[PDB]
Amino acid sequence: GKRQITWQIQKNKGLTPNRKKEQRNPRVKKRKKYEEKQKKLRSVKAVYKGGEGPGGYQGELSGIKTNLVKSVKL
Amino acid sequence: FGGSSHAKGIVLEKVGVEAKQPNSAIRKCVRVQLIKNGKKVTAFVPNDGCLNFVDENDEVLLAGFGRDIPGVRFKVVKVSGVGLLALWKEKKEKPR
Amino acid sequence: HQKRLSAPSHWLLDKLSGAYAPRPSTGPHKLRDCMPLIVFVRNRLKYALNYRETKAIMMQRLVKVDGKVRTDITYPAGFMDVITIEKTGENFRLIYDTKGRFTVHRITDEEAKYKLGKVKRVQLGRGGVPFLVTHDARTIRYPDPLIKVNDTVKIDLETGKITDFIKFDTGALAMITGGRNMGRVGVITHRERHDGGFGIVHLKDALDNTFATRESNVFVIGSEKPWISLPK
Amino acid sequence: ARQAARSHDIKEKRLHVPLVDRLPDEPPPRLVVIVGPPGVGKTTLLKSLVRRYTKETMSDPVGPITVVTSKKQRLTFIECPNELEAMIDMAKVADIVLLMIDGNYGFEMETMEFLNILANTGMPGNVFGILTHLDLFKKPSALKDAKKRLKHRLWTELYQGAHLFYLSGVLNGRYPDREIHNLSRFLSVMKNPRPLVWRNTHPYTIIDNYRDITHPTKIEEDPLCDRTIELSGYLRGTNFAAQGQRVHIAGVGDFTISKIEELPDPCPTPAMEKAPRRRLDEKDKKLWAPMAD
Amino acid sequence: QWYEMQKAMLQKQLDINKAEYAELDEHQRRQVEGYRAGKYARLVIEGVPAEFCKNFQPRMPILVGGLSATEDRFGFVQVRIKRHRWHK
Amino acid sequence: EAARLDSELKLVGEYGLRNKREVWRVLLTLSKIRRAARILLTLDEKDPKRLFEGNALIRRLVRIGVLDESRMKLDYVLALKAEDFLERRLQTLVYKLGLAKSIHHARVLIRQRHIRVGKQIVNVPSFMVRLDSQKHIDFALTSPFGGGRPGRVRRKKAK
Amino acid sequence: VTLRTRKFIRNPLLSRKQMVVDILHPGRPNISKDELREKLATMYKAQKDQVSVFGLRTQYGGGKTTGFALIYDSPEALKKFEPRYRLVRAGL
Amino acid sequence: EYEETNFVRLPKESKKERAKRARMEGRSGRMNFGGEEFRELGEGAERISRLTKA
RNA sequence: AGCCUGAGAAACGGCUACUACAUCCAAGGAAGGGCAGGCGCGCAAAUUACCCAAUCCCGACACGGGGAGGUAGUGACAAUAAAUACUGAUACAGGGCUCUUUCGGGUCUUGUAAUUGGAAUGAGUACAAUUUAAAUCCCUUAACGAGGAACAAUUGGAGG
Ligand SMILES: Nc1nc2c(ncn2[C@@H]2O[C@H](COP(=O)(O)OP(=O)(O)OP(=O)(O)O)[C@@H](O)[C@H]2O)c(=O)[nH]1
Ligand SMILES: [Mg+2]
Repeated sequence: GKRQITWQIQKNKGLTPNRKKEQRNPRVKKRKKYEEKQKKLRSVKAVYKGGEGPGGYQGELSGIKTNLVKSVKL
Repeated sequence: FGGSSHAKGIVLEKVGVEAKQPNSAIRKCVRVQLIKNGKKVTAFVPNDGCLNFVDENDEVLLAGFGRDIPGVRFKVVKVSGVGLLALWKEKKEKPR
Repeated sequence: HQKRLSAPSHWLLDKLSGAYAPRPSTGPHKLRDCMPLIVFVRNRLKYALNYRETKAIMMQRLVKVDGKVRTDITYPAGFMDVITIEKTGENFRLIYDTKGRFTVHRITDEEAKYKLGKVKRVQLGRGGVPFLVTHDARTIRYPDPLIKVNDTVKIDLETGKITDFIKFDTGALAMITGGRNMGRVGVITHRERHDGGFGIVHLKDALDNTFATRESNVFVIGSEKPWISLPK
Repeated sequence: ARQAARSHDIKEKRLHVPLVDRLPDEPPPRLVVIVGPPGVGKTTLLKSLVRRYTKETMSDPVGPITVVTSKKQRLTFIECPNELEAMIDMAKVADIVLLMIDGNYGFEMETMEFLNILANTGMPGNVFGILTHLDLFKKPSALKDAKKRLKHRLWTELYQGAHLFYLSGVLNGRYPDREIHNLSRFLSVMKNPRPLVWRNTHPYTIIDNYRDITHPTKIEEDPLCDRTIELSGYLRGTNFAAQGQRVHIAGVGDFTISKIEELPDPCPTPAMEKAPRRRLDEKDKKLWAPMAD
Repeated sequence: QWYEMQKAMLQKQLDINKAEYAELDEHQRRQVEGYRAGKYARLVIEGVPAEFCKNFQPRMPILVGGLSATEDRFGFVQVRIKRHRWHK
Repeated sequence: EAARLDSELKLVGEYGLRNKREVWRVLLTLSKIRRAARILLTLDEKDPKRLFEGNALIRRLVRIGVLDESRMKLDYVLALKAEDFLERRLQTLVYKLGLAKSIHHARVLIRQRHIRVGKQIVNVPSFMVRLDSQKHIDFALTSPFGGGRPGRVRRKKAK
Repeated sequence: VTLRTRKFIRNPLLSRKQMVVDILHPGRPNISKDELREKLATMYKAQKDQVSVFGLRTQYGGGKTTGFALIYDSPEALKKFEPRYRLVRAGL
Repeated sequence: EYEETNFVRLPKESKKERAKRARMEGRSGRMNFGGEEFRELGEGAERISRLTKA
């Protein structure tokens, strides 16, 4: 038989802009940002990422380009 | 100003209340009167939606403006004892 | 009402007896040269725990000092005062050690029956009778006529009669009760008069260490004859 | 130099806007209102306050209650009933407010509603939060946690660092006398009220005693007719006009003054009586409550 | 010290009033200055509703304000308004 | 600066710390130890001060397990790294021993009280596990992986 | 429930026996010092009305519990040798 | 061992002794990185030098 | 300014007269002088807490009395530690990312407001027991206690 105070007034949120759960937990943000920045790393240079698979050599799985040199010219 | 960081003042007249474009600097500016000197200076309210909040003859606290009318030095930080950003965000009600 | 640290460091209190420490009451022994009865019971012997417990034990006739029942809590018992407790039937005696701290010794009745007290002085009392002042503030009327100052007396403790005496002698073994070399049992080898105040004795140990202590601090225990059971 | 910076910042905190005071040398009793949700015991706090002040065990204290608290100034208490009409009237007229909070139950819409109405019309002289029903706790951990979070939410409501007192038990049906004694210690030594422009431009009063003047012949001729009314109280704001004043009895309507009879106080205030000692006398601890018992 | 100067001008004016009518009883203090604040007063009002007089409860307090000449006129009030933050 | 930013992020990700506050804390203690080693190298060889203090410092670092037992020289004490301290942290040690599937799984395990170090359980993951204490890191006796009750959601599923 | 006793002293002049009790409850909550007196009464062949206990800190990690109990030769001895607060905690 | 000597309980450390050990750790040059203590390189090292020369 | 007790005081404890104040009254008269708290602008922020429980002190005296002593409460001024989630499976889409050099290069597994499955639980709620003068805290500890619309992470900056 009493008027309960609702959650907005119980914590005066107001008009703050909306954020994400990745932003709400500061560890997860630095997990998701790191995995994304690890993904970008494989797109510029290359990572070893294991040797030949257990199945054996199945060809250079993504293309061979002839006119491309990638050595650091001393 | 003076030797202090935040000076108090009275809102004398919201000059440029009848500007057309909403975020014009002449729209945002507010003429106030610093109490410690009895002086007349001009300060910026950070948004027109908060120029709606500032009322005439109110103890208005103002500070420096560090970064359309280049040279206005002061900006309004508090109104009647309440933080102005909180007023605009609708956190507290302005005590009059 | 001094602090525990400002209390004398040779009747020991650990780091948990509180910031305070009892002061001894007025009695025979001096203030600096005293061990109070509550500290003897509950801090050294630990036959009780609390001030109220020691109050109850001392209130019933259960602790006897020098043959007489002692009631109050902080009766001073400084040096070589026998403490007979009958419910354990033990007798404790207070000596020092080489470092200079109170050491308690357990004794039975045969050696507990007598005391060994140093003579403070001798005069003639009222009526023309010679009387004898110990360091225990005990006065013996009608003494042996050979017992001068700085003698030592074996005392009956039941009739207070002068049972025996030991003479101040070069070539005798002693115990020190003061000075920077306090508590170093050794033999007196030399006496230096220095007439005009503060005569000195030169006292070496049984093991070749010489040092200078003053006669007032010197306390004769016996030539060889350690009449009290020193701890082994 | 940093001492000069601190001194300048303190003076720039000290300044204000120069508003008109308009307070007379014989000051009217300052208004202490008691506002809370229903069933929190604002009537009981009124009983125990008036008992600490004038030693009278009021069985049913109603209406305004005037008490002298110093040799210079005097207060009067009004409990607000549980209707928002009385809440808005007393809110716009109040000077110091005791905002009751029901403890374990937390905040209530009545409290937040009154706080916002108060801050919108005019922030009064002093506001204090009082927090009750603290005997209704089983673990003191929960007790102090509720106290801390309620103090924080209340601070964010009105301002940083407001006074929030705690009243534990209900001993004699009255309150803990020590608790209300320190409360009265806070609300005894007082400062001049905040000079709001509405109270300092309009003349207002709170009706201490109300009487019906009607000829019983007129009563017999028409049971529903225009009756004349005697309202006795304290003129508080600016000065009334000499004649032809318009009034608006809050919750009735606009009327005109037929007669003003000026008359001396029933709480005479020893400064005004003798018109440099500290204590108050049992000659001097009065009470004026013409509607209560 | 512009603040203290303005407050001292306000106090000079608040002294000049009551110093300019601390001079005569009936003409000034009763007729000119009205009935000053703080003093106790009995008010006789004529024409109050009998429904009020019957339903008068002692709990609900009675507040009397002064209606001024501007407060007695009807017209179109143009206001700046805003909904409350917590209103649904 | 981008170099310090990407470096701190690499450390955080490969050892999933919470924040660069924790990173700077490890950097601070690493800098203090490295400074002490620098002063000891400022002293000359066969001086008793350097001899005893450097032997003490190397023995502390070995007995907490950062410096390898092979190299025991002050040049390698200079070459000590925050990557080595973070490899000695407890959370990465759970992940490397293989009680967890991932480093964040190790973090949440250590938070909700499943692993123990020796005899008492350990609630904090920034614990610096000594080399003598490394081998005794297992599930606690009150954890549903170690024994005890079948647990909360298993209880609600069994009901 | 399982009991160990170290440092047991007769205290003859206070007429009381002081021992440090290492009681261990495995898999149970704490020991209920009333029940501890009830056990120690027959564990040292005396009356429950002449035993008391205090101290009683529970060790870290559960299991061990270190308490200090006292057995007096007579209930009257307990009455005139106990402090009032321990007497009230006992209930006499 | 003191607690078991005369089996009296001890009050868990008070504000005075706690603030004293707090000001000592604030003024000292020690740090506890792991299980072992690290010390600053001043008067301790100087004592090593003095003792070795002596 | 003078005096009084007492082992110990020129006690400020008392008195005596003068001076300077202040209170009660039936106007004849009578007694009395310190510290702590709040404001010190009109706008501000650490308790008017509990017990002598232990150490210690004073008494006719085991029992009476202690303004030292401890116990408690507040704190984002700092400082210390670290929650707000962990891990699978399936289906579907083919692009994701990058650059010096830009209508131009490089690299290859990436996502989804998709669909379901797992486990773990500590904040909190809390029977008790313990702690202690009495309580709290600490240690024990039965029973509860996670699906986002929640057990509800913020503050600033840039940009569509
Ligand atoms: N235990 C406990 N009871 C309380 C407390 N405060 C109020 N009460 C009880 O709750 C009742 C509240 O009554 P009031 O305070 O008079 O309510 P009111 O608003 O003042 O007056 P009403 O209009 O009649 O409600 C009192 O009668 C008390 O018996 C409290 O702090 N603790
Ligand atoms: Mg009421």
